[PDB]
Amino acid sequence: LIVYDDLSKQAVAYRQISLLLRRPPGREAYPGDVFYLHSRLLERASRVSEEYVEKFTNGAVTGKTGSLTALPIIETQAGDVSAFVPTNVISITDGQIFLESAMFNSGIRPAVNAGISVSRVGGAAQTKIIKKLSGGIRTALAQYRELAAFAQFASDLDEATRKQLEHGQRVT
Amino acid sequence: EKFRDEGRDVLLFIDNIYRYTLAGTEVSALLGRMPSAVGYQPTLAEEMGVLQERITSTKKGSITSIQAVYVPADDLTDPSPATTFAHLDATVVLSRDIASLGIYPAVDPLDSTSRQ
Amino acid sequence: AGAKEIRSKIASIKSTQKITNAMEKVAVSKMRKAQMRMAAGRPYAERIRQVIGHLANANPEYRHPFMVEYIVVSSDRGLCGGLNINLFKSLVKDMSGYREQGAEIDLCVIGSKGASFFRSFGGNVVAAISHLGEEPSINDLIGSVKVMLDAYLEGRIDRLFVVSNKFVNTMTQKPTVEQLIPLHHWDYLYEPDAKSLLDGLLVRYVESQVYQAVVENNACEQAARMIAMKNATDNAGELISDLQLIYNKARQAAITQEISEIVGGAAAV
Amino acid sequence: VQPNMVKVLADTVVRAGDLDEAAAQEALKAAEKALQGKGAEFDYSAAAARLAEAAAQLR
Amino acid sequence: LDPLVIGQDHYDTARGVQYVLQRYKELKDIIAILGMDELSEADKLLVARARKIQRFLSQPFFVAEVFTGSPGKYVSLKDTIAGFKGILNGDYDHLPEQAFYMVGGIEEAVEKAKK
Amino acid sequence: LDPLVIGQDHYDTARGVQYVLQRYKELKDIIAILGMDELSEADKLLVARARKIQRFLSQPFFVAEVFTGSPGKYVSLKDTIAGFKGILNGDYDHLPEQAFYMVGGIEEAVEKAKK
Repeated sequence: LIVYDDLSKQAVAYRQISLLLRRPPGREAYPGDVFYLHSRLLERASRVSEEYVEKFTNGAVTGKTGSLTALPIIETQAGDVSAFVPTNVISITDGQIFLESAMFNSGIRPAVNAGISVSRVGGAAQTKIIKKLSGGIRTALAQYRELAAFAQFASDLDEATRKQLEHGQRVT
Repeated sequence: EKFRDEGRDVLLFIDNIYRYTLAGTEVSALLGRMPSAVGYQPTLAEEMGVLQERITSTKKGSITSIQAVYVPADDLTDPSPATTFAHLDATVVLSRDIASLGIYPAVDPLDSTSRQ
Repeated sequence: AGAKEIRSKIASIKSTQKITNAMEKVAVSKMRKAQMRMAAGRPYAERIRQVIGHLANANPEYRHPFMVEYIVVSSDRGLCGGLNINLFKSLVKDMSGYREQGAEIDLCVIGSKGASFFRSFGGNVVAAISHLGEEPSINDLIGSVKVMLDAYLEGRIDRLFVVSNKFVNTMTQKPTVEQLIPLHHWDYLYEPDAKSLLDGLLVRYVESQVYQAVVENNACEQAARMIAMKNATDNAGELISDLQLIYNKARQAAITQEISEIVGGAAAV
Repeated sequence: VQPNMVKVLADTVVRAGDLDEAAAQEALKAAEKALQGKGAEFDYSAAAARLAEAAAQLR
Repeated sequence: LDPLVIGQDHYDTARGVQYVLQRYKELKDIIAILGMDELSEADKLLVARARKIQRFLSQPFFVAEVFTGSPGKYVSLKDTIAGFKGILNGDYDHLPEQAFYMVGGIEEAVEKAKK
Repeated sequence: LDPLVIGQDHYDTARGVQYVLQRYKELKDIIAILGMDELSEADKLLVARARKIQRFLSQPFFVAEVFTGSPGKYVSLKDTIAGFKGILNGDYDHLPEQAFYMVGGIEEAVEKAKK
């Protein structure tokens, strides 16, 4: 497992070298190969087959698959995900965990926005127990998202809509 | 184009037409050319036209293309989506809501459109 | 003029749109509470009408002054989709008609927006009440109703009516005027004298009709509030859509200007 | 009362000459405080037309 | 546009028109979402006068006759000040809003309201 | 700002203040278009505490006497914690909003309400 605490600072260091070498600038003054910088790095994080390990180790290791999982970190400016470096890395990765300032200030400490966060691998990367219990959790959090306003006026709600809301507030 | 010349009707699938535009922007910046509006390459419309004009129906056969489209910042007026929409003949929209009802394929009969 | 100021306006209008969408369902919920209260009060009024019919028919020896030849209902709060305006528009037609006849008019007012209307045109209000809950109690109406009944007994009023909205359907509130004061083989064992019973029952009947008019107007108010908050939610959506188009223009222009300054500075160095 | 039906038409509050008269005096008192003097009455029609036009644009 | 150049009567009429139009511009977003009926009794009267002032500023030109057909109008400074001063004072609160559109002098708004 | 570095009482008071002010930021735009009366009984009370907390953050400094006119106040960590916990728990709901503006510790706010 590898953590790159700031890929945005690596991009800033590569931009500095490129401008000092007098290479032609593009959007936000980054060089024409800033996408290739992060893509060449992030495509190494992978899972390799048993045949690859058997070929690499000259038969010393057999029947086992190796892997490298990556958790790159990027810092946005005022929630702007459309900036050049954030846009490149969002398109290279398998999924995104979005943290929000409004949720973090509302006491929701691990500030994960479940509505936009995605994992394209999905249940293939989950144990049987978690996969089975996770489906109900997602429905509740979606319901609460569609019924949050009715929390300051719960008195006037159907029992069933009132019910969905109370399960949502507890799961959250 | 070789299969078309055998007298066939062919399907050309392009994984993402936005990445073709971005690769052109990257190459244009590496060659030092002066950038255009919103930072795209000055050759944006010509590079799209050179690719899209080969996909046609001819006297021998035809090439039909299905291209996945990405919209930057959800802005349909951005130069990349705007240059691409001038070549498209149909728009197929896939809906997460329709897939939730158990219907497959998840096409949205109201948002999807065709010039035909 | 500035992408960030536009982004702040969009978030502000979006926050407002979320509550007007919730307030529509709250108005529908309160509309159903008012509709059940309208039905619960009908048995009492129809039965009082059935008794007065015999105790007068069967007893032609005595005629109450109310059996031989305006109270205005309005809301106390905002978000009414033309409810009060359509009622005042309909009332002015009849008040104007009484002046073509040359007659004097006495007025009674229920609710704060009705008091504000007559106060802005100098209307000669004789009795008033305001700040009633969304679920009113008949004991509060006794006062305003008695002043109007006394003016009839004193010969100051020839006819009395209740001005209020009627619930045609969940999408249609009708402004109306209803006359209040001027309305088979066996007889009852009257314990008290028949005059005392008829005099008391006619008063209970008129108060019950005013209470039913007030409760039906509250059902019409929640239905009007539903439409007003639905319209507010839709109007905010058009403003958000226009601001998003202006925002995208500012987003594209900022990128084009920054690139022009970077290319211009690197051509000089 | 009827041989096949018994109806009790109850009252929510205890009516009485003092309570019955007090509510009338409070309703009269409210109307005295509310109205100060007469005003223009011909303006009703113009004000109603102004609000009838303005109320249409909103929907 | 100075009291020492044009006199106090013209200057105050012009300042009065600008104050009414500025206050109407501040209410545009509230009127767009909730409509005119939610405004105060003071704001409702000001918005009605702002709409009349905005329409009375219009004028059919002798070079624009080809575009519409209407004859052109020349309005003196005296007639201009008198019309806007009357609308600000409330002397025309009873006339309909469309009577001020394309009419030259203020007296023609009174004749247009007869239709 | 970690319970393992300072303590749970300080941390809970800080997060409590932040929670109240964060919720008020979305209600500020609601009150400005639809009015205060349309909020819930819990929201109306919370908004009043948020406006009071927002004022109790203020303090006249000794180096700012030339700008403020009033004298300077030094407040301690325990005094700061106790004052904010009092407003969060409702011990000062009866005091007017203007009593917390520019007053050092919590005692002086109780005294300013009497002037």
